[PDB]
Amino acid sequence: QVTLKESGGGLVKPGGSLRLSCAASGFTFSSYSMNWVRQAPGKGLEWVSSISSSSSYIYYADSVKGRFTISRDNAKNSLYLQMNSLRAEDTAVYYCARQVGATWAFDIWGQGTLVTVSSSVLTQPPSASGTPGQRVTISCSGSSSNIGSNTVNWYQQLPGTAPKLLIYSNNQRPSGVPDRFSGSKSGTSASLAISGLQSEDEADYYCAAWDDSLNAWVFGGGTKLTVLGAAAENLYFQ
Repeated sequence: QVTLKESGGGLVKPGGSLRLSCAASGFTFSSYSMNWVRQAPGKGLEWVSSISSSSSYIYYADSVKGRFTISRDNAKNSLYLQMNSLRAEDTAVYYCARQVGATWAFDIWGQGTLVTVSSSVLTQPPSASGTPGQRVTISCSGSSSNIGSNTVNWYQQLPGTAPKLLIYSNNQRPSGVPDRFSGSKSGTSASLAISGLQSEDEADYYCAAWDDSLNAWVFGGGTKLTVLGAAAENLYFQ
């Protein structure tokens, strides 16, 4: 059973500190780069930090540089995030995610831990909709330094759950993702097409790519896909 389990969240006053932990089980933890990704309510996924398998290479989002420190203890199968100078804007569910070596896709996500602090470079449409059976395509616009230099990943987030990897390496599907989902990339843009739309596809979809100029991951703001009513099969005139 390959799992990630976060802990350490809670209610903290602005300016306070908190240390998060993420316990890995069911795989060789020391073989993988690891990430922290957070999300505020009704907002998009925001990448926070990553650390290489042997800790040599660390990266931070500009929003947290100097305040947060990532670390790991391979002997304890644990990832950590020491958070200092917390602000209301840091309130979010914090997820840890495992990164695949060859593709950089975040293939396993934890369940999240809630941090409450109280007393997007990629462009995606905020909304998309279709009726069951229609094909819906959503785009993700970037630039030379991100989509123009690296592969695109897509994540599906069913309402109130952790994201899951949907597409990696621009157009590849992990096991379990149906062939109704397909990814494409052209120039500095990418798209996700969902053929034969089903009610179960109602979710938020996020594109992500590494940005060579920022030395950080960039996530799109997310597209909320609504699956509308089936639409009249039978009409009547009198």
